[PDB]
Amino acid sequence: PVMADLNGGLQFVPELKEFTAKLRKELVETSEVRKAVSIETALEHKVV
Amino acid sequence: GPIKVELPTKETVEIGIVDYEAGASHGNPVVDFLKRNGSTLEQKVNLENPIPIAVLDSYTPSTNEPYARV
Repeated sequence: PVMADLNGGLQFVPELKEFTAKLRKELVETSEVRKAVSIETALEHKVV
Repeated sequence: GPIKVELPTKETVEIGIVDYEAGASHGNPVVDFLKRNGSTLEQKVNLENPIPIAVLDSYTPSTNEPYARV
């Protein structure tokens, strides 16, 4: 039997799940903050 | 005006200020923001139903000179 590792070194990233959940939050948080801050800056400009 | 945080005892203490200053404008963006995002604290609280107290007759005087004088 042949065992081929086609895993791109992924196994050497410790605590992978937490690492992927952190990258996801850092991205979703940045998305949702930018959405909210841009919507409020538009509404402020609209009012003034 | 002051920005206040609610403490665990429900006392409020000052942690900063609102400080907005604009020239020519069509509106106050501070209050527009706080209306949309915050809730209004109303000191007045309506009863379930108004309680009639009285329907009272009174008269205005024949002359306004006494009130004018005092």
